[PDB]
Amino acid sequence: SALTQPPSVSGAPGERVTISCSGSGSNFEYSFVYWYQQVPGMAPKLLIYDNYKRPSGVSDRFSGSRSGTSASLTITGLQTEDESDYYCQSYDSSLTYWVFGGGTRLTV
Amino acid sequence: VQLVQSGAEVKKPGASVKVSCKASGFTFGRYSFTWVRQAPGQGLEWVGVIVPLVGVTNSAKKFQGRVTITADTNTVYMDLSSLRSEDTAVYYCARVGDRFGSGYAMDVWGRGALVTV
Amino acid sequence: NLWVTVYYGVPVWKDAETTLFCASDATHACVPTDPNPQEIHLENVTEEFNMWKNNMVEQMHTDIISLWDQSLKPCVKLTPLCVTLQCTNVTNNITRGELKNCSFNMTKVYSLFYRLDVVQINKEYRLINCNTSAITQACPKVSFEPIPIHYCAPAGFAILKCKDKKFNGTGPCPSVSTVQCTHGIKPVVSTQLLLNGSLAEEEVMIRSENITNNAKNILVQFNTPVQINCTRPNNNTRKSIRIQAFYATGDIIGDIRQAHCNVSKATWNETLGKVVKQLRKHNTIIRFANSSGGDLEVTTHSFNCGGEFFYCNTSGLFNSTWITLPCRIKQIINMWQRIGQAMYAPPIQGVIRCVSNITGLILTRDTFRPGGGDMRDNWRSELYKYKVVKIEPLGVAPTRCKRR
Amino acid sequence: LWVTVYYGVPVWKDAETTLFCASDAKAYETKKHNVWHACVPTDPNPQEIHLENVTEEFNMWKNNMVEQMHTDIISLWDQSLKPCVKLTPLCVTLQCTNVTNNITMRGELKNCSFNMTKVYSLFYRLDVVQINKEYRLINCNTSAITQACPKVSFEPIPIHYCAPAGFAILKCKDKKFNGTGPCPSVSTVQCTHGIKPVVSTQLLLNGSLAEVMIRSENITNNAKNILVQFNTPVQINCTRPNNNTRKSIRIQAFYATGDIIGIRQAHCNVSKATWNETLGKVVKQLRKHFNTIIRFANSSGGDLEVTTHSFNCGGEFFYCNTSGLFNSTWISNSITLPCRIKQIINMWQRIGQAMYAPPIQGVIRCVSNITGLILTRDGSTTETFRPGGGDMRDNWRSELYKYKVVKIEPLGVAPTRCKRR
Amino acid sequence: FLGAAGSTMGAASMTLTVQQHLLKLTVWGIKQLQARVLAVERYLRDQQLLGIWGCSGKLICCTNVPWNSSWSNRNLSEIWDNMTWLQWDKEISNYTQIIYGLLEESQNQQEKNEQDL
Amino acid sequence: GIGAVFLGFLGAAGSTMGAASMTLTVQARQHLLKLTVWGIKQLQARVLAVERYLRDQQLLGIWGCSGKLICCTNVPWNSSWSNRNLSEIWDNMTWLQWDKEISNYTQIIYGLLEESQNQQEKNE
Amino acid sequence: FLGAAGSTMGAASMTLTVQARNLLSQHLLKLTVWGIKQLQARVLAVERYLRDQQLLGIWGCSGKLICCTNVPWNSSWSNRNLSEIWDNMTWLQWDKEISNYTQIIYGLLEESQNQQE
Ligand SMILES: *[C@@H]1O[C@H](CO)[C@@H](O[C@@H]2O[C@H](CO)[C@@H](O[C@@H]3O[C@H](CO)[C@@H](O)[C@H](O)[C@@H]3O)[C@H](O)[C@H]2NC(C)=O)[C@H](O)[C@H]1NC(C)=O
Ligand SMILES: *[C@@H]1O[C@H](CO)[C@@H](O[C@@H]2O[C@H](CO)[C@@H](O[C@@H]3O[C@H](CO)[C@@H](O)[C@H](O)[C@@H]3O)[C@H](O)[C@H]2NC(C)=O)[C@H](O)[C@H]1NC(C)=O
Ligand SMILES: *[C@@H]1O[C@H](CO)[C@@H](O[C@@H]2O[C@H](CO)[C@@H](O[C@@H]3O[C@H](CO)[C@@H](O)[C@H](O)[C@@H]3O)[C@H](O)[C@H]2NC(C)=O)[C@H](O)[C@H]1NC(C)=O
Ligand SMILES: *[C@@H]1O[C@H](CO)[C@@H](O[C@@H]2O[C@H](CO)[C@@H](O)[C@H](O)[C@H]2NC(C)=O)[C@H](O)[C@H]1NC(C)=O
Ligand SMILES: *[C@@H]1O[C@H](CO)[C@@H](O)[C@H](O)[C@H]1NC(C)=O
Ligand SMILES: *[C@@H]1O[C@H](CO)[C@@H](O)[C@H](O)[C@H]1NC(C)=O
Ligand SMILES: *[C@@H]1O[C@H](CO)[C@@H](O)[C@H](O)[C@H]1NC(C)=O
Repeated sequence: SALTQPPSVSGAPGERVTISCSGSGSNFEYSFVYWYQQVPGMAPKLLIYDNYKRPSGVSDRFSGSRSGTSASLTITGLQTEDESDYYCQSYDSSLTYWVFGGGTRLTV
Repeated sequence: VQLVQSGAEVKKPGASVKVSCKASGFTFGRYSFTWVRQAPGQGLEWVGVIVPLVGVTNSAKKFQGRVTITADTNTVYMDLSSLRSEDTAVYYCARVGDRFGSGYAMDVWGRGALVTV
Repeated sequence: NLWVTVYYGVPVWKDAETTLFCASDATHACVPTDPNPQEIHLENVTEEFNMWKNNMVEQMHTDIISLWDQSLKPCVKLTPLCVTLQCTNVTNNITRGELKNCSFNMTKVYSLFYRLDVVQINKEYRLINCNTSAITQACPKVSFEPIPIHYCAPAGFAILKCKDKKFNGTGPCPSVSTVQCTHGIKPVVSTQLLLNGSLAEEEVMIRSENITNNAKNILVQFNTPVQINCTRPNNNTRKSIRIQAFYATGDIIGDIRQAHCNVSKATWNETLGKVVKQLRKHNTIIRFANSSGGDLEVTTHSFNCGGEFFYCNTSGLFNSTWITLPCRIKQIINMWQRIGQAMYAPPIQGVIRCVSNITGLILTRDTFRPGGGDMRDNWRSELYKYKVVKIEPLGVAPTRCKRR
Repeated sequence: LWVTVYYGVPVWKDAETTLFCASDAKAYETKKHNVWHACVPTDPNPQEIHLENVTEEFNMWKNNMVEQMHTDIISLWDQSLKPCVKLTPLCVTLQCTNVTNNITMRGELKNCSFNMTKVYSLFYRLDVVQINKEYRLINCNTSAITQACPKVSFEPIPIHYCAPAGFAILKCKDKKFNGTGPCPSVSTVQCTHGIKPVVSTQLLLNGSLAEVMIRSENITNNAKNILVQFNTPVQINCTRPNNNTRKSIRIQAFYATGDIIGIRQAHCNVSKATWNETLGKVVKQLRKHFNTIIRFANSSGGDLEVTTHSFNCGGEFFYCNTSGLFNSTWISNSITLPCRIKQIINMWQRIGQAMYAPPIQGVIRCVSNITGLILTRDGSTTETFRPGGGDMRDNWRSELYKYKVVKIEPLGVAPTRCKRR
Repeated sequence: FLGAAGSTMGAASMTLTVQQHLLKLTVWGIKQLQARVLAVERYLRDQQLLGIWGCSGKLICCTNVPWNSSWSNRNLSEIWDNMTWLQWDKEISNYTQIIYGLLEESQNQQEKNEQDL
Repeated sequence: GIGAVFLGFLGAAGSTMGAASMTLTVQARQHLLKLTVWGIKQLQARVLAVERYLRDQQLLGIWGCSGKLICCTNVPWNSSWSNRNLSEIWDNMTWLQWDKEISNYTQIIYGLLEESQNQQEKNE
Repeated sequence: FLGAAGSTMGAASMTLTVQARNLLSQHLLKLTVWGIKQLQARVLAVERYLRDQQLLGIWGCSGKLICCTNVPWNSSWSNRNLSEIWDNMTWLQWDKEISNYTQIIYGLLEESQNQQE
């Protein structure tokens, strides 16, 4: 499969930003989408697994959402810390292949 | 627990790269390991996956037979052959799934080893 | 002055982790049930009774995964089946062109495979994942029927149990009693619909980690049983293929349809009204969508029954904004959301019809859409009122005494 | 001053307590028929608490585990013969014939035929005696023979030994320890190592491995048997190259040996070089107690359980020469052994009582470890060490040479400079 | 002893001083037997503990080590009178090891003074 | 379990009697059917050990020691039993050495303890 | 175990220890059920003994056989000559003479130890 992200979305602090996760393929109706954050130059961390859940040590501000074939990662209470890149992937359970999104840069 | 990882290297076109990830603090048990890489200034692109329990391997299918991932019992080894200029990137490895083998979200990440050609 | 005095004989306790039994009435590590379980009620007692940080659920999930894998390793590994599979579509009857008659050059035999166990390749086609998955088949002797399994405590551990039918998950409930042997628990794998389980009597009961969060699921047992009359209307045939003889499907008997389910429309709509009455407790309208996507196992109501693996999307139901479902089945399956290992589910001849229960529901806010996808949540309903406890008869307290 | 009591100080006193068997989970699970009774599995938690500045006078020729653990085998083995069927009416005037379809054997087998209530059977020259073509079993009348059930087998199963609470086992770990006298390293363990109920004469098959050690109640005495444990094992493979045919006769059901499929005598083999090397190590260790002249002569004589090398191999009991391994003379500066097969055997030198080995089908092959030797000093030219053995006790003493059972009395007294009120 | 749970320590102190069908029977007979033994053994370990403190099965014992205010303390009356004390341990729970040390030290010094005198 | 306690009392055998003293206070702190049978012998041994610990406790009970470990009693130690000074008797000997010399007089000492306690309570 | 049961009270006072240490006093299933009865018996002996021991424990004895107290005997529980008590008043009949007062004695003993504490 394949999926495409908008290359950059920006906003002022305190806003509610929504980074889209398009590129939805025919099989993308299945194949859970996750969400990864990386501080540029650092090891990417996990944010959301199985389209809405949140690990224990991850800020409650982030949240997940699935909309039809597309997906969306919702942020509230934007801070200066959110200056990083967010990549979304999907586990194509048919051919057993993770496919990663292009890359979104959230700029304050 | 953490994924201790090898240091940087400098390889030539068509050379052989073999990076390492040692399971620090836990055994293989039922977890599965994936290898992802990042071209500097580009988004992550998948490379491979291994399941030490049953020896299952895979790839991104644009590494057609170039990549093999091995599990030794303690560490995991993935090798590159027939390098080109597009294969320079930081090659992360990560742990897939919690105990019980469930899940597919790779969350524990090694610091990231760099190979350049 | 205020001097300490030890008070042996104290009736205090401090809950702790432990290993528990696997007592049933009929799965080899089991022991038979206790004759006369004693439920000693306790008067005027309260304690912070939790059900989401419970330590028995994670024990129970570890047990089921083991019990699953223990009775599955010795079988005809489907590794020989890893070869190009010749196949053709079936038009003997259409009343739905999913099935495909596949022929294989074998140490030349034919078989029928569903579309969900054949992958698109690039004409002639191949199974979903065998070159990159160690498939396995199930012994015909074993039955996937859900056998009740009690959990009893070992020596020294006293299992408490909450009784207040108005029990909001966590939080105290001053009705606890020592229930050394637990009540019947049925390990049944299901998604979006807890088939068999308990039901609140007073009214629909809503319990979750923390409602305000939209990440944590919604686990609900409402009041009373709704049935789900659902069948497999296909007289299918099993004929052995010796390779160590994995089962397949040679052909079917005449008519073909889809595994329709029945839900008793009036009852289901009635129950949700009580449900939405409680959902509004914590004026804005409450609308049930039918999930979003991600995996048949999750998107649909992937419920085992009759020794077969059903995957049936609730798109039919949960379509209300304030029956009959085309429930396809898949041959191959990877249980427990696993990576790698996958089963085969050998076929069973004839038809199979089965109906028990829809006692519980799993919802995920955005209450709205349903999806559970994590069989750990299923067992957190049956074990909602049991926390193993280790008794500690010592005690210390200050007193106006001086000893010597 | 006065005396004070201290409940808990370590104290020992040699005593005899009834121990209990110990086994393993998977090992117990693998118990088809009764190849050998349910036994307690022991948790693999070897305490092995190594004591420091400790010394207890071990002993092996007055140990009470040997007399104990040997008795356990007798009672267990008696139960192995209880549920099976007596062969009391089986013997009758036979019509055996020296039929030799093939010759390796040399006419050892006989085509016996009995007018049962008229079927033929095969029996070696050992299990049948001529009478006056009329013959009969060696001892049926004026005797008692009970055939083992065909389902059961006779393969050894490892057994651990654990004492009850209040009794602790002292295990000697010194590398150089002839059996008697003090042992420096005295490790206290509750459950001993994997004792093996190996049933064998002078050649100790597949037991614990030792330098080669020489152990004797009294060397000056010729009477006591000399145990020698090998440091390095010597492989022994021994085969029965004949496919046995088992015919069931409804008399209860006797199991006669039918005609063999296609006839080669059973035979054992030993690597001559490795045997020669080990024997030199033996003779070099013997000379420590003695330059001198050492000669080996084969078993002098006696019963068929001692004159030869008796051992068990896959539910079949073999009697083989050892003249091919004990014929040498040594100064300061592969081998094949002919065998015989017996089905009526009276192990443990019991009169009247004996068991009939049920036939085992096919060619029988087994491999084991030659780890121990039993030698008998003859009665000042040279000291010829003939192979003796005999008494079944010794084969236990090669394993239980390093264990004793002691009673602990935590109570104790001492004259301390202290007084009560 | 378990029935008395849910009462104040003034109330608890007084109450303290007074204080195949065959196959089912044979297996759960052992477990009932198994529990009985762990009742006795757990009792002895406590008796051993009360031994070194200077009580040895006196139930309502006493000791000559004061109750420092560093431990969770209030007016003694309320602790006796109205506070259910199954929850009292939850107050003194992370302090329960060091206090035993003071109980341990108190007897050792007490006997040493007795030994000298 | 009590089973490990006994050879726990045996953990430090070669140590000095003084050394054992403090360590003593530190020391004061069809597969179903086959599973049924093993349950007996595993349980049967343990309850037997309990009787062993009670019997010693009861024996300690008759003497003026209740249930304490490092007990003392006011019965004089006559020089007839192993006349030797108190200095060395606690450092350069071992318990195994000590009782072996005493093992000729264990019973008389125990008997000597019985009336020593006995007279104390009557005229108390 | 009883020994000289009907002997003089003085006689029993000497032999209270009772010689010291002597004072304590299908096939698979058929063999198993016999074991349960055996083990159930032995533990029943121990449980009864400890309860008696603890019963002494509440009093100022804790397992000292003969044990003086601080409770003065009231001259109302059918008292007679002190000599006759240890001359002909045998133990068994001495029980029947007391009978009801044992509960009084048990209650009386309890408070004296506590007020001591
Ligand atoms: C149940 O879920 C709700 C929401 O999902 C949780 O409430 C959230 O609690 C956090 C922590 O207090 C709040 O974050 C805070 O926001 C303030 C904004 O001024 C900021 O100053 C703090 O530093 C912190 O970031 C969050 O706003 C709040 N959200 C809501 C809707 O109340 C609640 O804690 C959860 N309960 C449990 C037991 O997990
Ligand atoms: C090991 O065995 C040897 C014999 O092979 C034992 O030596 C024997 O010791 C006994 C005494 O215990 C001797 O009996 C006495 O001999 C003297 C003359 O030496 C005689 O005057 C007495 O009337 C009595 O017969 C015996 O002769 C002697 N034999 C030899 C050949 O030395 C040795 O004591 C044994 N040691 C062990 C480990 O027990
Ligand atoms: C042990 O070694 C000895 C010699 O080192 C072997 O002695 C041989 O024993 C056989 C027994 O069958 C003798 O054969 C018989 O001899 C008698 C003599 O009259 C004869 O009447 C019989 O018909 C039969 O031939 C053989 O002669 C003898 N060797 C010599 C040189 O005389 C012995 O076999 C070895 N094995 C055992 C188990 O003893
Ligand atoms: C045990 O072995 C010995 C020799 O290894 C056998 O004795 C031989 O017997 C024959 C019979 O006449 C003699 O001709 C040989 O000379 C003997 N051997 C030697 C070396 O002298 C003996 O037969 C074997 N045992 C049995 C039971 O057969
Ligand atoms: C199986 O996978 C291996 C390794 O990627 C590949 O070389 C081979 O072509 C595959 N075979 C099939 C039948 O897909
Ligand atoms: C819900 O219903 C829609 C059709 O309205 C269907 O396409 C979808 O697969 C169903 N399930 C999910 C997970 O949305
Ligand atoms: C007993 O058997 C022997 C042969 O072993 C035979 O000679 C004898 O006549 C039989 N009868 C007796 C005496 O029991």
